[PDB]
Amino acid sequence: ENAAPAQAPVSDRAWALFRALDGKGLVPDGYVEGWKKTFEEDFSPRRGAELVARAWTDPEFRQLLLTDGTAAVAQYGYLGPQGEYIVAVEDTPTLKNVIVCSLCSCTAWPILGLPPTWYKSFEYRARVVREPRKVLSEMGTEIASDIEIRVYDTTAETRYMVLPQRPAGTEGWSQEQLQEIVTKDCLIGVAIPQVPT
Amino acid sequence: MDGVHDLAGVQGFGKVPHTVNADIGPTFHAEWEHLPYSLMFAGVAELGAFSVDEVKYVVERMEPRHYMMTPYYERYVIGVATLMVEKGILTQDELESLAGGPFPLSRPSESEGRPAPVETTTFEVGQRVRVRDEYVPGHIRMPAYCRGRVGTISHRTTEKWPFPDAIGHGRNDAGEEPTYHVKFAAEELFGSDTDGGSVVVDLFEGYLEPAA
Ligand SMILES: [Cl-]
Ligand SMILES: [Cl-]
Ligand SMILES: [Fe+3]
Ligand SMILES: [Mg+2]
Repeated sequence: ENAAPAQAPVSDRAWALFRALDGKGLVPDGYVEGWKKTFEEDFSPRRGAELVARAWTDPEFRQLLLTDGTAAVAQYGYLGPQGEYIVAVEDTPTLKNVIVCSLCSCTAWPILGLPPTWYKSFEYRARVVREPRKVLSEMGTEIASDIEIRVYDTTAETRYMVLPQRPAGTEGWSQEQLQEIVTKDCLIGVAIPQVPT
Repeated sequence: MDGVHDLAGVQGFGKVPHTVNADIGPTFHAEWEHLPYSLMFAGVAELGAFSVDEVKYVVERMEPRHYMMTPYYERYVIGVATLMVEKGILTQDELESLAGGPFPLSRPSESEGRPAPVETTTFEVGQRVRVRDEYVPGHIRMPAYCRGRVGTISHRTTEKWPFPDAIGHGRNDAGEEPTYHVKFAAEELFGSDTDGGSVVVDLFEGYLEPAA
């Protein structure tokens, strides 16, 4: 009762799916290898970090990013699959934003990178919408009681990025310096950018 | 579909398996893991055989215990394989022959889907809306925690998309609708049993109605 079904090893199943389609001429030459390269090298949270650093140092761009995220991202050429309609959400001294896909995994791939395993976990998908404060605490991020937490559930085609607050101690940093502290988890919203001593 | 995939609000899970900024390792942790997404895109863009919506739904159609014990990328191997069989592109026999063993698929759909609603309302930022108190056995992009609940519009998209409940079943009558960022107070969704502030759900126009 309740037992798993018999299954061939997953690698064998996945490659069987490839070979069945490839052997019918349905998969162009180099196709999956091209996607692998896009997913590994192009889709990256370094892009979202570039956008945050620009916003932090350019009020005009900040305004654009917050009002028409698609247009702002397009300036950099970073629209793409799973990242065609972008909304950036602003953290403030009284608001912390956090993103999830409770139904599956949806993520702004081109600017955040493909989601990490933990983001797709049942634990995150079930819990962050109901107890985000405790989830973030457990993960290492304490959000004070004076701060409303707002969870965006990625249920349609909007693809989100968080614009975190800029920490003290970074005044006058270059865009490159600022980018370094905007991590993937800052863009998802579970982390706050950290400044070293 | 009120499946086990509709996890938001479920209680009893443990810690999220991450601490902030920890090493997540490479993008792909096994040499096959780029295949499900790549082959999904082959199906959508190259073959024209199915939509991304149909992929979301076929994963929802995994047998529930099977869903719960299957790693993420494997669910999409299963789902894309299933669609290829259902669409007549591949056979389960050839998949199992190539795999050298069993390759169970998602279960058949129990709904033909439904059309884009004929009667909907264009909402404005600041307006109060209720999520329609409806039950859809097939695909729907409405997590049950918001069914029947009231919130306020934060955004109306400037683009429109096919209605999931139709295109997720390969129907011809998905039309197009904008979606709305609907902000709900945490207490509206979970009463006293929440530690959050607000939750914003991105809801197709056809899931919404004016609040009373
Ligand atoms: Cl209560
Ligand atoms: Cl209506
Ligand atoms: Fe998702
Ligand atoms: Mg349910």
